[PDB]
Amino acid sequence: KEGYLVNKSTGCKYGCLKLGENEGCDKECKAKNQGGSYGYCYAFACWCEGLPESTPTYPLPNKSCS
Repeated sequence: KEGYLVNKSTGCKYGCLKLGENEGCDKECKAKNQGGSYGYCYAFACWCEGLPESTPTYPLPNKSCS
């Protein structure tokens, strides 16, 4: 699946300024604790594709940031 990376402690998305291709989001999305295949910045927040079912995406069911 895909979606926004969410910080497990705050429940907030990871921000990014450079839109489109973003090595910053790609790196975070690829981290072994996330397990994604590719990442990029979308609407000023890191989007991750190829995430395993086990990896949560924004929003956290019990940790609000909105």
